[PDB]
Amino acid sequence: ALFHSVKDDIHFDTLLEQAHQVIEKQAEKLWSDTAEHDPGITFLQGISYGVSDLAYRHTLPLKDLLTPAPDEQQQEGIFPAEFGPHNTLTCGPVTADDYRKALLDLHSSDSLDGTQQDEGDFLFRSVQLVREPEKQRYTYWYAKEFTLRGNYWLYLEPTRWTQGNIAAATRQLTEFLTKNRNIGESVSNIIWLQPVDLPLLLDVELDDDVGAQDVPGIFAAVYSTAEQYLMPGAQRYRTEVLQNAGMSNDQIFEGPLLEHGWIPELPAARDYTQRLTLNLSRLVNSLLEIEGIKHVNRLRLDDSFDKTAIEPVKGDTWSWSIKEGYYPRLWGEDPLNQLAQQNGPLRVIAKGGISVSVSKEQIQASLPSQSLIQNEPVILAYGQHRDVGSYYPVSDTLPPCYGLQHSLSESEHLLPLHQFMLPFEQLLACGCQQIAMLPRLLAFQREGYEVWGDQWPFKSGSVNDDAHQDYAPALKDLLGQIALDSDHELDIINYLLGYFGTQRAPRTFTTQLDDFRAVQQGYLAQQPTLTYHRSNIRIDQVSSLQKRIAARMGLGGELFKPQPDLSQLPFYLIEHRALLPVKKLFWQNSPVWMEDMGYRLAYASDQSSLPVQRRLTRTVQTPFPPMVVVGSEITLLKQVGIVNLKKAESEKLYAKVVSFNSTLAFPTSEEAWRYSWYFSGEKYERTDRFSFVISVVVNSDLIKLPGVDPYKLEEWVKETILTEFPAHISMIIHWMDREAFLNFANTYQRWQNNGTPLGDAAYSILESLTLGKLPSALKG
Amino acid sequence: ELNELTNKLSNLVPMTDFKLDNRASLQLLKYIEAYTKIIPFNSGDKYWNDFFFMSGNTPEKLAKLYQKEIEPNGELLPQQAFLLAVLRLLETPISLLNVLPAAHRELYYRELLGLSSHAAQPDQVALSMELNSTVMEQLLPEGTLFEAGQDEQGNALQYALDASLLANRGYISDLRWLRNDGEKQWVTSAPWDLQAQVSLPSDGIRLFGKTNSDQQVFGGVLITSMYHLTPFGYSSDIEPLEENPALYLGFTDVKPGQTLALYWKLKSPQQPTVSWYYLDQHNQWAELDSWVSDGTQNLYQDGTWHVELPVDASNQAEQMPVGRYWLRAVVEVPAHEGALGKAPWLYGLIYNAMTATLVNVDSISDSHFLTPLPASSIQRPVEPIIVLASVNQPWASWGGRIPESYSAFFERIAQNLSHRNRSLTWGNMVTLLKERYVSIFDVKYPGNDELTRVPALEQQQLTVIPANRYNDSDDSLRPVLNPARLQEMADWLQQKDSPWASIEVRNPEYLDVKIHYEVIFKPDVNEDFGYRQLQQQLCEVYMPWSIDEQRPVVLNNSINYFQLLATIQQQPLVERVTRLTLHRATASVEAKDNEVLILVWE
Amino acid sequence: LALYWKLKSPQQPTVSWYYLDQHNQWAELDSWVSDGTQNLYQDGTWHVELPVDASNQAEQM
Repeated sequence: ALFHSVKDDIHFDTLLEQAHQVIEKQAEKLWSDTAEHDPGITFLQGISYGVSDLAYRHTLPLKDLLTPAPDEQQQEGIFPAEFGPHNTLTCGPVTADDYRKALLDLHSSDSLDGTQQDEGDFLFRSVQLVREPEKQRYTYWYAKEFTLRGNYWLYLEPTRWTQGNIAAATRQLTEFLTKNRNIGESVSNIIWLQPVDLPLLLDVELDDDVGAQDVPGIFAAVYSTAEQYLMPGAQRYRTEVLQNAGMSNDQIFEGPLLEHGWIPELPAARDYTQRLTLNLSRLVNSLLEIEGIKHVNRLRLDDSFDKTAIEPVKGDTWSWSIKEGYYPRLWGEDPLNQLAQQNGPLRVIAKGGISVSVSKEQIQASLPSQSLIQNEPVILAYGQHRDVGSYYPVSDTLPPCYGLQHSLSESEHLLPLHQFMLPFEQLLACGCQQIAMLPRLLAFQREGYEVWGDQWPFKSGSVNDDAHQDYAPALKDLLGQIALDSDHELDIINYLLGYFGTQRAPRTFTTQLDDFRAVQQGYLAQQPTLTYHRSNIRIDQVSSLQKRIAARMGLGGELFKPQPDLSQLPFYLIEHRALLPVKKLFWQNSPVWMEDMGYRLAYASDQSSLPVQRRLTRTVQTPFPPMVVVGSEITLLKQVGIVNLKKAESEKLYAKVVSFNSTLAFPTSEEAWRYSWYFSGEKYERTDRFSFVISVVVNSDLIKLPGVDPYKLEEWVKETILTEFPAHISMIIHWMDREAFLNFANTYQRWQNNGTPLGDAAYSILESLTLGKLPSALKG
Repeated sequence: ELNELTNKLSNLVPMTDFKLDNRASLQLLKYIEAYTKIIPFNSGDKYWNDFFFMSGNTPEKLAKLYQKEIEPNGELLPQQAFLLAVLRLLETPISLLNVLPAAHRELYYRELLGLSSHAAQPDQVALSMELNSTVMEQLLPEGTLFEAGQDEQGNALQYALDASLLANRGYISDLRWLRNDGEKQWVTSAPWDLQAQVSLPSDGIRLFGKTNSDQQVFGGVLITSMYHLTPFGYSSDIEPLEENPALYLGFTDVKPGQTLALYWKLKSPQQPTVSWYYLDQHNQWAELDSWVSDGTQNLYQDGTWHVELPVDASNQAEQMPVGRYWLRAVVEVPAHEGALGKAPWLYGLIYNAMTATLVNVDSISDSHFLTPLPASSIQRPVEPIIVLASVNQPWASWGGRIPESYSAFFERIAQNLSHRNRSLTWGNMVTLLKERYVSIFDVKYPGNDELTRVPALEQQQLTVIPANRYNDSDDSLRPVLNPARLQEMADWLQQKDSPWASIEVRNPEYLDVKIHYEVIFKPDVNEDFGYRQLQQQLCEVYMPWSIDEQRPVVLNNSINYFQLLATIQQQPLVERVTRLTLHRATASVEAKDNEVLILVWE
Repeated sequence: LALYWKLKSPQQPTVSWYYLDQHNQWAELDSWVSDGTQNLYQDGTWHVELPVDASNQAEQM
């Protein structure tokens, strides 16, 4: 509704009074007749109506300006469906609390196969994820004791449905944990729980004025409030129910994306590290609540707790403590097994003593039946597309005695007039393009150099085109100066990124400004899915913080393409935690893994050069300290054992190192690659490297540019991406030449196409770092 | 740019800084010059750009006439004044086009994303309410209104009490303590005495401090082995003297049926767990803690607490003055070194007091919420209660915030879409501490070299540096929090972070970098006045947290040698410096990690 | 404290200013003085913040 406030202002009568005041101040002496007759005002009245036409198109409602023409649409409306509140407000599952929000969601109809899509509760009534016990935390030798930091266990309390089919819930959760696997953590051990039937004698006394037909309503009610207290069940309900409530839209979409319901309150599940007390003194008012119930007479158990030694805690009759692994199942196969049979697990007393009962199926009709609800993505639908793009010439609206719609060059005064209207036509034709460019100018999925506009104002059949047909090829080409104004497009991406709190990248010197910009463009389009998955190293897709690192540096790459194509990348993010395995009678025999560290002898570097190098090797470890104390030249013959303790810190790749400890002396110069490397043990720097350490392999051709000072550049490179990394997550980088990068670039993609196996593709990557690998099985 | 429309247009839409068209009027005429030089003026080598810019008129001059940098002369060529009249018309489609990206953003947040803006926050105020001498008791309910004056361009400001106190005649006559500084000698301070008419002095007294009004207890300089002489009078039987500083309050003109309600104004470094005792007729102190319902969190923060004065509490008693009722308060101060481990600061204490919150928050204009309301302002209620003598506020109007402007509402939602209320990265830990906590001046990350050496360091240590508004340790240049609320910032951020991330916040140790500079001044100034004045602005820029009421400005750990030397040169009284002599405890000194530089001048 | 001196001085005397203390020793005040009277040459205003630890009770005065 911008039109009703500006309506007095975008008007012919008020724009003309603006235009006369420019003439009356500046040309009052040379142009003193401004009456309605002269050709000067009629040209102005043609233009000031065209501006009033042009300014009217701005006051259309914003839903109709921003919708594109129906021939070209991205699928859902004005903002793309990735930019809805379901993906822009929700963040990833990182906490143990929203791990619980995500694991509680999983449901039998979400399974891709089986059980005819109608049966099933949610897969888990409660879960508890916690860090694993400290005594067994993937401790490993091969040297001395090294414990893995950062892998947890989860305890699964399954429901009544999934204890019928354990194997169906196992394949669905193992699919889910890879999609939600975080940056340095993984599941090691999954714990399933075992039921204990908790018999629960409770003697209900009923009210005086209940109906006889309301008693199946009672049995369903006393069951339901008994379940939700003993069994902590998460409550889910629709979004629009929360919109009826007082809490805002920021509070609804807080956790991870939940396809089924929203869980704003958690059931506060107790930990499964220790045994768990169940206090039932709170139960009685939850039981006193219902209409026909006036009081309860008993609350006890009939010796069905001794099978797992449930002990009543110190003095109170109501509490019981179930032993380590189990969870309560209070009435297994509930109505037909217990409640209907008139054995009395629950004795209803009505009108003194009449003590009526019910069958199984009668209370299920009065039972509240839940509804399975699915939450569709939120979008803004399109408005009506309005034809703001079409331009009608100002030379049409002039009186026909000026001859602009006359036959061409019949009189000689036609052509100098028809070139005078041309500059004031192209200024108005730029205004009609830029309103039609507004779905293109403000889309989040930008793809173009092209800004304000260069289209010719006249249609090709028109008489106005025929006048300037001699220089229409020259005028269109200077209209292609708009590509020179493409720096302005980088100032809108800085504005559009500012919706999500981040500025654009600074412009560098090694841009390749064509390839720099598409990295800056794809950063905007995929921006909500980048912050939603800040730590999602999914086994096939490109890492979603590898994108977010490269954009903040700004350096070019095809990693913002719609498909990743992991052969050719700028850099690669590998995790050492991904390289560690956990796992006809005695033929398996897993003897050792990761044999010992080592390199291969081509040339030595101690002082940090530009690569801080040797091909098919690494100078990757950062020692100042003691010597490399072995060599393995000729093991095809005798003279074994005598391997030499070499010099402490020497850098030898060329003859500028002309200076020469040494014993058992060596042969050592330039000829035999058959020597190997080692480290002396008296440095004593054996550290834990595999816990939380991401390694980023970088090209050294960025340092190859002159004037670099690689140390001074490295102070800037870790300056920006410091914010991009997590605080616990740790980064060492190793940069090599073009050829050793391309040998890595092949081995990473075959590693990722297989799905991260622990085979020969991973051990080659383990050789490419310092950490050393067992390559002895594939010797040649 | 068209001031007739753009006043009406800027008031409706937020109109942010970014424009879709930065096309200036000088920039437009160069575009129309390259256009017209293609169009051929017929049968001639000269083109149409010679027509539109004819006689001594360049597009830089025509932009000067249009923007009125030159006064408009009466004679301009008519095809040029036709051209300048067109650019006056084309300001109207351009100005409606620049206003649209401000409306595209607001459509995105409110219509699709559903986000709302924060309303105004009412502020509450400490209010002490004394009675007349004519009645003893007077009751006033929840929702009675006090006021002072009126807001500008709007309604009057009303304040309403949240809880219905009943007032009684009486006051805090006496406040005295015993503190145990040394073995076998204890001192007896009397800061507040109404019977000698001496007041609570100097706006705040360090509890258990060196008042110099103390007298040593000569009955207890040697412990008793007189009628059993103890402090403040004779005791009936043996009473212990434990190693705990304790303060005694002297109440007057209160009957044992009545209740007492205090508002304490406190800045305490660490909270002392307190227990409260009252006099009896047997001269034995009894426990009062069942009757106390305190909101001051055992004298941690400022807060109101009301106590019904217990039955059989006696005006006449031994071992204490006989005229006044007495309450005892045992302070368990936690053991810690420095001025951090000392007692609360006690800005003041008022009797018969209860807080009062703002009534109607929507009617009041934004000018009132900018500042706290001034002290001693509300002096009367709205409805005239005749038996009331006076109300007063000694301190005034903490809390309460502005209704959100469209500039600050956009910055708030730009933060929620960046980190999404999970502290996963280093940057997200820096802002998420800074928005919630007002005590934080800044947080600085742990450096560049630290994150790259990393032989599996799980523990990360954010170094927070607070403002001078909220610091517990008595050092202006070195502000420290108490470790209990410092640990509570980690416990807030542990939920947002990964469970494997063991994150805790600390105060950084302060390195002192000294400078010894010589500097020649103006010809007509004394240098000692010139040294001292130059030192204050040098203390301000490189320690911005030290000067009170400063916005948090982001500042690096590094101080540059030359940017220091230039900052000395921009003072108005300096002329020339000779040398600096940077002296870390001559080049630029860069701060090592977990360390913050403080300059020292001797 | 802020004084306005009304002066007709023949020649300007270079003045130094001292204040009392609790130790009964005079200390220098000239760092605190910002005078526009040009060391009592002309009429002019000068304002002095009275220095800290200046004592009402003192000997010799």
